[PDB]
Amino acid sequence: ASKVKQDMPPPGGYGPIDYKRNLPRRGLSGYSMFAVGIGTLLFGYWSMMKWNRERRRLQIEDFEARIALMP
Amino acid sequence: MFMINILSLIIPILLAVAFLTLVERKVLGYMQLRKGPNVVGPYGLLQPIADALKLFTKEPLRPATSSISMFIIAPILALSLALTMWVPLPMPYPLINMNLGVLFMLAMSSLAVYSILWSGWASNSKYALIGALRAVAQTISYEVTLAIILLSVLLMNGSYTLSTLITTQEHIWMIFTSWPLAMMWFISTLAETNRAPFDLTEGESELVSGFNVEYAAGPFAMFFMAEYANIIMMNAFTAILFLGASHDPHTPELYTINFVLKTLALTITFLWIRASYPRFRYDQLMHLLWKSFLPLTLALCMWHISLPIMTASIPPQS
Ligand SMILES: CCCCCCCC/C=C\CCCCCCCC(=O)O[C@H](COC(=O)CCCCCCC/C=C/CCCCCCCC)COP(=O)(O)OCCN
Repeated sequence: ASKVKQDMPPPGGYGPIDYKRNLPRRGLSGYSMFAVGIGTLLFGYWSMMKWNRERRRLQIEDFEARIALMP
Repeated sequence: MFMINILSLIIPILLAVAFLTLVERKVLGYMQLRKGPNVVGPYGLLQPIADALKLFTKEPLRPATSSISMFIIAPILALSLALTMWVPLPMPYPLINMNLGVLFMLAMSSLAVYSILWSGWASNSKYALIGALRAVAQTISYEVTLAIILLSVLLMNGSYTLSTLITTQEHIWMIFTSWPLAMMWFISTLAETNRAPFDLTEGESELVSGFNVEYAAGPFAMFFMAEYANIIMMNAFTAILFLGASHDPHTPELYTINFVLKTLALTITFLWIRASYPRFRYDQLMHLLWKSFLPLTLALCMWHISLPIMTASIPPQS
């Protein structure tokens, strides 16, 4: 005496189902990354130049200590 | 008292290696939306012990067609070299202080390939022979570029002594001066340790098991131990070479903690790379190393020779 009951889609329909590709760009420009790399290299070069000059001075100092002790 | 130091070096490395396998299984699992070993002990902490005990209580077999002497010799050479290559590493002090530690490490690396070669040849199987020939091709691919990268980087250090690398990077990491070479160096390490995407000597999906297809139980476990030890060792060498920890002569444990953390980060990066990429074809690896890595490496070697003279920044200790 009841209505016919069956597995049916809801009245109206279903919400949209996405199927198309989604691969967003999400990236910097090439110039930006190249510039960051070059700037990092230059900063490292300057730091290493200072440190190596100081190291050469220290080496000279301890070499002179050896020279003083040699006789 | 020196033997105590040798043991305190080698035993923790093996323990570390055993646990490394557990970490990789878990890291790979969580990157693959699963868990990895979490049943054998709390969080799978007993899994490496169970694996070792299973492997060393299983029957080893000698193939009927195999050459017994070389078959037995190869895993011993592999594991002994993997243990030996840790002795010059400054952490911050080395067990063996060498004037030329980098060259010693290069020579021992070159000798390590013969374990793979002789195991593949003495197995007297076709897949093992294919794996051994792939190892030959891999060495031919990476060796020269790796050596020239090392030379170019060490031009800023002033010598081949590993401990001097601590003094060179006192204020800044060497990567900030040589980040291009570093990338190439990283790739070379991936090719040096036969790790994905350059896991060609084994090549499970192509050669079943490659050079070690005929090995079972303890010798196979020794090959595995040697390979993972080499992975950890090369990542430690990279951390010392490019990410210089500050060293306090009165508090060396600070350097030890910094160095260990950097090494663990690099090893986890290796596991991540294995989880992320497909496998190269072993001719494409040679083409990559000889047509892309070698020209840039030669140009950068030229530049790094010219740079200290240009800027008057030549390091001491001729
Ligand atoms: C003012 C003067 C300054 C001096 C100049 C400085 C500027 C330098 C500019 C160039 C720098 C480039 C450095 C990179 C060197 C190699 C790059 C390269 O081009 O290689 C690729 C390939 O390189 C790769 O793809 C590598 C494959 C292996 C991947 C394994 C994992 C990737 C690693 C991920 C993280 C990397 C982290 C490295 C550093 C870690 C810290 C040590 C070429 O291959 P193909 O694209 O197939 O083309 C060939 C035919 N034309």
